[PDB]
Amino acid sequence: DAFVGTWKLVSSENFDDYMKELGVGFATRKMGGMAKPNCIISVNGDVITIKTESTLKNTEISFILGQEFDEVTADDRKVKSTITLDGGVLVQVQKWDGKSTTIKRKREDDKLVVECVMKGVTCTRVYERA
Ligand SMILES: COc1c(C)c(C)c2onc(C)c2c1C/C=C(\C)CCC(=O)O
Repeated sequence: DAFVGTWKLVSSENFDDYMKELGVGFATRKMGGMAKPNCIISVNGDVITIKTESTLKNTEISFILGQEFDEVTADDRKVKSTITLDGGVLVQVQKWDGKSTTIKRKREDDKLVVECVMKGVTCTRVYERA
């Protein structure tokens, strides 16, 4: 939709703090810190797919809005995820071991803006069309 496309990461603020707050260890945080992934968003019928591609790590989810799904995250957490569309924002929550984190994806001007929150840490990552 407004989201459909191939998106390249162009900026990131506070991602190391976000990963630390999730409990990611040094080696895995090193792999994520300077990565500049592509995010490929597609839709078919009821199913939305978000691919994340980077040199040292690829991930993929496919989901239906409002339907919980199991997810293995890039840092190897086993989480329960639910994604909804609220005011044009794709809102994802991951729940595991009594914790939660949110990942909100929105379109702003030429940007796909992704806000990631864990506790008091907020990370902002911006992608632009490849
Ligand atoms: C790049 O992918 C990685 C990697 C490589 C590492 C090590 C990671 O460790 N923890 C996480 C989480 C993580 C991610 C996904 C990034 C996000 C969900 C941020 C929002 C976005 O930009 O989609």
